Amino acid sequence: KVFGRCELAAAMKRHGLDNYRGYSLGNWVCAAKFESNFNTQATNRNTDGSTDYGILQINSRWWCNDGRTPGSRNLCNIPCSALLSSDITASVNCAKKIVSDGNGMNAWVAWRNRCKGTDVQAWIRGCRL
Ligand SMILES: [Cl-]
Ligand SMILES: [Cl-]
Ligand code: NA
Ligand code: NA
Ligand code: NA
Ligand SMILES: [Ru+3]
Ligand SMILES: [Ru+3]
Ligand SMILES: [Ru+3]
Repeated sequence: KVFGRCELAAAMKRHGLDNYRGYSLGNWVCAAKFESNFNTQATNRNTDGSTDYGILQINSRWWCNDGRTPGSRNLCNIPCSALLSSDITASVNCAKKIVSDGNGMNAWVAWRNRCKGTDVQAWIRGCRL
């Protein structure tokens, strides 16, 4: 599923991401825009052999099991395919664990390079929240 901008903002708010670990809703929408273009089915292989999955490009090196990332962890206790569903629950719940691990949203390279320090509130402008 490719979400609309305001549709995803609303879904993320329902699932408790607005101000989660202090990160306003616009940060999460911005991160999803640049990680996946709001496409739940996005997958991208990393140089180390791991793969990033879903709207927030969650990495199999640490967070989910894809059966093909030797020596990796599965800290969200989910198959990586669960991060590709039209229902964003699994991605949101795993993202909550990631953002709580110490480095905040810096875990997401696209957030660090394209959202951090910007007027992220623009990503939710006009949306009925
Ligand atoms: Cl559409
Ligand atoms: Cl957009
Ligand atoms: Na919320
Ligand atoms: Na893994
Ligand atoms: Na509100
Ligand atoms: Ru469309
Ligand atoms: Ru729309
Ligand atoms: Ru758009």
